[PDB]
Amino acid sequence: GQAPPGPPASGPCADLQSAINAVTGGPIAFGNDGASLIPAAYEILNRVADKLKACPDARVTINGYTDNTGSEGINIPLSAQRAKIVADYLVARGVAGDHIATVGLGSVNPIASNATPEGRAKNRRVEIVVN
Repeated sequence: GQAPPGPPASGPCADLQSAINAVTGGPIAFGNDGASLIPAAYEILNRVADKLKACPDARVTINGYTDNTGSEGINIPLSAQRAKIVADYLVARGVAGDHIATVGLGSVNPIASNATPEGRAKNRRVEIVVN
């Protein structure tokens, strides 16, 4: 396997966000059972957790998003849950879940056409930003 990161000397990260967005290449898409992320996302997420381990002084915010198709009062708890799924998975990689924040915004800002299930699938995403 891989060995734990060597001891730092200077600052660990100037801005871990640049490492996270580079690894993710985008937001986290969901699908399959719906309450699960895409199989390819886990692969990317494992790579994200790696960076978190490489930067234990960093806190991450996992904000969940969904489309405005369902009820907003229902969308919010959902978005938060999907966000938690990601947070949980990171913990399983050794990442401190206490330094991981989960936010559910429901349907606040769509990015794709709701007229299509395809675009709707983009409106429902999870994003990881460094706090």
